[PDB]
Amino acid sequence: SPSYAYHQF
Amino acid sequence: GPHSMRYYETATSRRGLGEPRYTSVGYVDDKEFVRFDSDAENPRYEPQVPWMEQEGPEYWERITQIAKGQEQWFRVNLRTLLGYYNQSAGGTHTLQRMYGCDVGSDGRLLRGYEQFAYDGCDYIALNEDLRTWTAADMAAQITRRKWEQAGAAEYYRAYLEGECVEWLHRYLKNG
Repeated sequence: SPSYAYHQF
Repeated sequence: GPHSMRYYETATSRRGLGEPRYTSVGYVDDKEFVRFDSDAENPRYEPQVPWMEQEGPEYWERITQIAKGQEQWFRVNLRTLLGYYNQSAGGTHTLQRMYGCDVGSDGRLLRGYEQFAYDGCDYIALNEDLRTWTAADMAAQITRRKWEQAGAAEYYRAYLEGECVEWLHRYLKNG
């Protein structure tokens, strides 16, 4: 199952 | 023997015109097993192999919504990097993410991955310790300072040591 990157650059 | 799972995500803004094209492809043991393409008639994750048809509709609905969220994340961050590299809008740029896990015979995590590349150049990568970051250039140092302060490494580590391994084993059982 894929995941969220979430954190902003 | 060892096994691996990887997802490769790409988002491309073409000529700044419209929505980026977003793709996500998953691999288990170097075999493609799922895939999402924003350009499809109705974008959803689809099984790319018959052993994935074992997952019910809820699975597909859920991971499709994850893809939907990721689209937005990529949109925003393409804009941010346009800013960091002082590039003019209207151009064509690509942002990529690769993540996943290698597990041993033992079935335990051998190595986790979480790394990002911009316009085909390394940007920021989670180190093997799953605690520290390699920043490829000065722009990526901005992100690294933010991510060290926000505990991003722990966030990714939670997936890499938890969900990633479990799901890999479930898919190995499905296959």
